[PDB]
Amino acid sequence: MVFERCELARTLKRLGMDGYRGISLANWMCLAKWESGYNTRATNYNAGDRSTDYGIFQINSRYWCNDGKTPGAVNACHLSCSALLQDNIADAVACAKRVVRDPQGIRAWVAWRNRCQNRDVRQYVQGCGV
Repeated sequence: MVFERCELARTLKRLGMDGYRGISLANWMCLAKWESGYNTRATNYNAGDRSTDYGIFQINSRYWCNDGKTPGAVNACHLSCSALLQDNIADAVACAKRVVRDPQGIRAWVAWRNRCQNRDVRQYVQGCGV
C-alpha cells in the first residue's frame, strides 16, 4: 500500500517512532519518502552485491532480514524479508528500530545523508497533528 503523508505520520507516532534513539518523527518520514515514496511493497535488487532492499524503509537482506538468496547474509531482525512487504508496517518498524540501535543510527541509510541530514525536514509532518 502507498500511504498518504499524514496517515503515515500518525501511524509512525503510534508505533513509538517519535524520538526513538534520538530520531525525530520528521526524520523517519523523510527517510520513508526518499526510500520508497511511502510504498510498503517497494523492492529493489542490487545486482552488484546480490542483495535486495525491502519495503517502506528499504531494509537490506544482507544484514537485517532473510530472503534465502543473499550470500553471507545475517538476519538481525530475525524476520523473513516477506514480513517487510505487508501493508501492516508493525514488523518493518520493529526492524527499523533494530537498525538504528547500531552505532550509525539513522546514518545507516545513505539516502538519509543525501536528502535529510542538515535539512529543514519540518515539511514532512506539517499539518498532520502529530
